[PDB]
Amino acid sequence: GKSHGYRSRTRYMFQRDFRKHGAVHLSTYLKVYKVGDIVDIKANGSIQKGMPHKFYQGKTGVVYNVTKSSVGVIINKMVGNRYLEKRLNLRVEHIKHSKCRQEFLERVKANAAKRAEAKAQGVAVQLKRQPAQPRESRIVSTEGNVPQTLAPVPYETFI
Amino acid sequence: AKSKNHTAHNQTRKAHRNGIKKPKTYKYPSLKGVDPKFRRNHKHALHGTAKALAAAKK
Amino acid sequence: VNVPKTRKTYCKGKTCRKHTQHKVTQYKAGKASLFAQGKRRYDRKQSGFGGQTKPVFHKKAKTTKKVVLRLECVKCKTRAQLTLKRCKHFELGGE
Amino acid sequence: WRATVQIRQKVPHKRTFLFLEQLILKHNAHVDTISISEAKDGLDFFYAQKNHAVKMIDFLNAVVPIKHKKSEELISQDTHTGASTYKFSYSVEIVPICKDDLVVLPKKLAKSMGNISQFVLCSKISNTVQFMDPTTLQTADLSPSVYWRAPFNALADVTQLVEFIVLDVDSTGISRGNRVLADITVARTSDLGVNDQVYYVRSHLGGICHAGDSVMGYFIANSNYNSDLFDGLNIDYVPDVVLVKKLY
RNA sequence: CACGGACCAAGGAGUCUAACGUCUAUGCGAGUGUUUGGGUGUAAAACCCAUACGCGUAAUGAAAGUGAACGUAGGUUGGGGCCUCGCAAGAGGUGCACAAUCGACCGAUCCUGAUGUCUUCGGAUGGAUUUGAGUAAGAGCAUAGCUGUUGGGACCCGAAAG
RNA sequence: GUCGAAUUUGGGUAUAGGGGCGAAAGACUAAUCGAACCAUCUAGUAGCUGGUUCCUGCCGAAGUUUCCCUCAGGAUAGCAGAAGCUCGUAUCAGUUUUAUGAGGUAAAGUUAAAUAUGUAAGAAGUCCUUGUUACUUAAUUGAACGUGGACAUUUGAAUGAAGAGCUUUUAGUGGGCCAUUUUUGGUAAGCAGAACUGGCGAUGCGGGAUGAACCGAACGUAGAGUUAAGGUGCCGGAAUACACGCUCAUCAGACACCACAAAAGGUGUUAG
RNA sequence: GUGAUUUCUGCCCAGUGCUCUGAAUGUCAAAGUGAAGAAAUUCAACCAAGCGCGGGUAAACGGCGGGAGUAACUAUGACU
RNA sequence: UUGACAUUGUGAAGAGAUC
RNA sequence: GAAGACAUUGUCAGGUGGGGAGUUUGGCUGGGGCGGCACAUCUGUUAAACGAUAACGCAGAUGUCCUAAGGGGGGCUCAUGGAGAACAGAAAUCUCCAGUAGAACAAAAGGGUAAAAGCCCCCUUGAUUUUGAUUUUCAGUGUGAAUACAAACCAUGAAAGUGUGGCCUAUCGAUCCUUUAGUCCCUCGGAAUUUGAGGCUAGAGGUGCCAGAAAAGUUACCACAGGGAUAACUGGCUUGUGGCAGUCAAGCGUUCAUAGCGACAUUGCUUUUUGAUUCUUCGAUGUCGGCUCUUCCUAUCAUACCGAAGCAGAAUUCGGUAA
RNA sequence: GGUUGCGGCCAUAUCUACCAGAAAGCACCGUUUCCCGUCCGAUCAACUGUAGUUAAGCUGGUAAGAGCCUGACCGAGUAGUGUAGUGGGUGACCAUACGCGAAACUCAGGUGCUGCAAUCU
Repeated sequence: GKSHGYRSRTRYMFQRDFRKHGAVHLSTYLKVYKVGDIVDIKANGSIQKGMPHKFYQGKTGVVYNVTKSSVGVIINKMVGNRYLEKRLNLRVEHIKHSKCRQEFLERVKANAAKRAEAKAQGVAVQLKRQPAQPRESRIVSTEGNVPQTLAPVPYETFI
Repeated sequence: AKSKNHTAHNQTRKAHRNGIKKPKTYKYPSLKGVDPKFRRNHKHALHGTAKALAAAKK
Repeated sequence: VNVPKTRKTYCKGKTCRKHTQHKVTQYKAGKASLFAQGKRRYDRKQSGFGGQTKPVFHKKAKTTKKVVLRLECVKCKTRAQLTLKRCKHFELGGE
Repeated sequence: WRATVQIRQKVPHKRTFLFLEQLILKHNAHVDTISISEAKDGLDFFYAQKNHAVKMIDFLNAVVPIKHKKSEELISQDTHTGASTYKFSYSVEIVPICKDDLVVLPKKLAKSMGNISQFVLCSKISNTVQFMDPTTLQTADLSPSVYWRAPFNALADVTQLVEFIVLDVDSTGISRGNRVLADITVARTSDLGVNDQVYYVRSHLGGICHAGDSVMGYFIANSNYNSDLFDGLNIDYVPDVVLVKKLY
């Protein structure tokens, strides 16, 4: 018959990353998670206690709860036509930070600098990010570089 | 007299009619699940800081 | 399986409220005890005419029973119950 | 294939042994076969025509106590002749009680034959199932017809036995044929050394036992049972040890 | 090349009721309901009315039983509207309803167990990741209507039977 | 066929409905017999078949989840309507971009795509300053929440937004089918089962001569103009147009889906 | 139940059934009985018929196999 | 088909600690 | 005259009783039946790189096992190969090297694990108590299994720490009734006492059809309401087969591949085979064969005219147009 | 710069064959009365730093070395794949249009980096 288990069909999913087997390195446990941090869930197949279901692999959530060995995680899960807000209990082997907030705070501070700097510079800030523009004009110099005429090439077997 | 048992066809299309509504998440979320030991102290932290101004505010 | 004849577990006597030594024996049924409300009722409905009025269960499946242990506090004589998983063999003994 | 014979033991698992004997007892009676495909509870046989699936069962009764059912599937017919071509499937089913296992007979059955006891070991299996008093050493048998009327099931499997070692024996004689009733002291093979116990047991098999020899039996004091026929007898009439079979 | 229908006229199918949910209108409103009854009358109408009684205003436990303010009926985030200033833009003051959230209060369950006493009664106090269809300046009662449900022949017609 | 006897038949008579009678057929018992006939209970019950009566306007589905002695049926959620409610610059989005995770199919021969997928791009913000606690610390140190001060619209990427949220209440449905891109069972199938999207059912219109699904395009009533897909010898509205080549077929060929054709032959004819 | 006459009606009483000048100390309700209790009541024994036990029964229902050996080419196979 | 209570009165024998 | 406190009669009680009555005689399902369990579950796969995903798809497993195989701690290293030692051999036991796990970890499969999660020792009962939050299958209901803390009380260890059964993914159960533990609490309502019974809280006894009725056949005498949602029967599609036609010629034939063939196989056709599906029809298309009679096809048996032979004639054989 | 203790990422750190290391520090090494542990002071334990050897550990250097790692308009705009057509092809499959875009192999270079604390002519 059919089988739907708790860890069912996770064969390749919890595997241990070839030549990364063995004991977990110890900066995993030196990392301090706080309420309001955003973290990414990648399971660690060697640590069974505190291990999230195969739905939460790769999902990203916020820390509402900090406890002895574990942290709280709020996920938004699609069921039916709506999103439910899930709370999860996971040990810090299965968590790590997501760098989008580190990079976001780096740009927040730079934006603070530029503005307050530009506050004595008479505005004209241009503090947004703008997409890659169409490339402006230019003049190539053929001097030293001569256009090399190319043409299609005949067919051959070469077997 | 067998039937047609399972299909997912039309289900994603019915899903977007009213279309995947959001958490409607709030300031001050619920403290369900928060550490009871932190939560006990947090009672008295707020309990004290309210009266903190009751000495100043009068 | 096999289990001890003794255990030190948490005991709540109002006297103890601490781990104390207990005496393990195996729970058993107890007498049918007529005059029970449900037997007094069932005696009445079976009277008269209309044959068997209540279901007669032929549907057994399980080949075993769960095992319940009886823990008496050696000190304050209070008791507890505790339940093991299903098993075909059980002895509270030794070996 | 124009016929199939389907045989099911329906037990956990004890009868996986004897299906080996069926193929042996299929081997004497010769006839003709096509294929054999096991099922979880037993064999599927496939035959040519319908005529051999009759001879398969005719010889299947005398060996083993089976009841058989039949169905049909007509694959076609030629509308000119009126003739018909069917696939005949015989479903054969056997009593789910294997030789030398512990049975508890319902009271109605017990007092309809010799008024035998409730505890019985199934001595031998043949065209009728035979039953033996472990202590009283009385004989009775349950024909295959009467078994299917009320379908009781065996109390304990042959795989549930423990090892015993016979200290001494005391014979009362009695035996009718082939048998010796005797009274025996017995200690469990694991129990003998480290502490002690002696279960003084009234048993069959009193001439077969040499002192200190090893014997298998059901130890009921330890054995947990959920059967209904067991809870209803009485607890003072049950022997604590039932001696079954001897090791060589 | 599935079923019904030759044609015409006339009949012909979601009704009533008892008990309720939501919604709307109306009278009064911590109440509300005159019609079981009595007075009366131009006489089955209309008009007038004493006593109760029903729901509501108090919940909670199986029960014995007990029973809602630490405080401007509390704090924090947001809130229509109003008030102040200002040319205005906007900021500040106050913030009903309402949504979130943490507290205080009553009851039940488990824990503690005071000045006291017919020496085993009494239960003060203080708790708790506990629990309730609760309090926290009342909103329900009556009639009417739409729609929905349950029981009734139950939208209409139809069995083999008993 | 039988026709002197187990014969034929009139009247009287006895046996009545779970009964009678039977030289036996479930035969006969008033055209009724595997339980007669008549009235009532009885408008018996039906998850099953058929029917269900006037217009027009606005909106508009489902054949799917879970549970059921559940599979010709219900409860539940989803889709839908109606009633509105608090509000209104505003949080959103079947979309991209930047940033950052997860994956182990195709190819490759441990590595690793394409398309899909999670999060973030700010005021519920940032920096400082000094308060609370019974938790935490070796600790005026942390955590969580706060007071005071400061930075407003290039406020922190693109585009868009017939406004955002909120609740109550109830109908129908719970037989689906096809095409595309993948795929299992099967020898294959107008066969069976899935995955994605689009359609048909519920939908006319122009084209495919014809046709539920293919191509174009979705519909108030008209007028003119311009086109879509398909066409322009005649039926047929529009070139017996123009340009360059190939083919002669004692069954030519003619436009997708689509109403099919092969291995390989042929001093057939053209070009390499 | 069989179906005139003639001629024969084999073997089988384990099963199912029927039957019994048969026997035992098993099981057995109601009433009575004895005990325990303040009482409701609990229990312990006893008990008929019936089944259980043993006998007869096939012109009762019905059944009449399997595995082996063994007679002067093979082979037949009276028998153990 | 059996047992018990009632109809149901009068009293003798012989075994069982009622037949 | 016979019989006699017995028969009889009445009321209870056991037994017997298809002579009779009432009822039942599962579900999915390439028709229904048998089988099976896709009916409660677990692993790999079917699955197309988040999650989700069907078939009576495929390979297997589950109803148990364990006072340690649970918990804590310590020391140590496996499979295997190589080189040595009386008996001793293809392997016993001992010793040193190399040894990324090729071993073991109760069981199915997959993950996980090396001063361990394994092997061996030492101590122990956290497999305890009170209950709330969370994940999973899902309606974000129940059950099962799990996750992380809190309040107690405890095991181990020098200690950090670790443990709420099994290294992880399965191994299980409502109402009603019966019973046990708990506080020694509540009620028996005219007021008390002792039994009895009933409650609150937490367990067990079982529903495998596993969200959970108490249940044998039969109809060829049959009945009803329906179904082409579904069989037998024509048609439609597929062609597995069946039957028919080409291509290469390994080879039979006196030599001789093509007079006459074809094996190996490959490419097609056939609806006069048998099947598969279940599209139309169950408010009916009258079912086999023969008789009678008409017509069409060509895949030519005879007749016509031709080409071929290993055709002298004769004869026969293969092809050609031809219905 | 060497060396030790505790580390961070966990092969650019491993593996294999040779070679050198002054001082200081590690280490080998001596001992068996107390702590304590064994079939055996080998392992662990405790004791001296005295009596010794840098032989091995270890640190470093070498190697057209196996391994590992970083880079390449290197394979390659290749394989594959998303979108589109009343495109082609009897069929299998194949071009074109707008896009995305690899991998082993080969070749070339690299062969540990570093934190706190002490310590050494």
